Amino acid sequence: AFAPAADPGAAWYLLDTSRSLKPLIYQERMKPSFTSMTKEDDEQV
Amino acid sequence: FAPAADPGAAWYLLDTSRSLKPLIYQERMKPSFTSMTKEDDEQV
Amino acid sequence: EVEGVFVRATVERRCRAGFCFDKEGQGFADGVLSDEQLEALESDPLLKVERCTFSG
Repeated sequence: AFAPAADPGAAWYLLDTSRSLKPLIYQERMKPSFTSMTKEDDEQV
Repeated sequence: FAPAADPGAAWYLLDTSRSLKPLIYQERMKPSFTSMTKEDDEQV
Repeated sequence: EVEGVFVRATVERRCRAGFCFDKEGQGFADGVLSDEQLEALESDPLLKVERCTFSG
């Protein structure tokens, strides 16, 4: 003892590594399914 | 011990079964349903 | 935190005093303790399931 941070970049390990488990996928509900849009007012989530 | 002596030789047999519907598989593996909406991708 | 509650104002199977009922929304998903008894308490969400973590 705001909190800055000093990080190297030369080493091929970079701080705060990320893991992209799966590529971004856009899901939808155009299919004739789901309750909150049929039973309940349309939501077309 | 609930045994059942049976002749099983007459025109009918004891405890006859009644096959109405086969074992049609029911599945819930698509985002179509509210199980994956209300829950963490729970397929059934 | 709490992984999940799955309450929807309904427990899976809260069986007490020799009778099994369905109420009080005591659904958990974690192996903190009583996993063997957690199988009996859980594993029967007759009604819909709504998961709203309490962050406990």
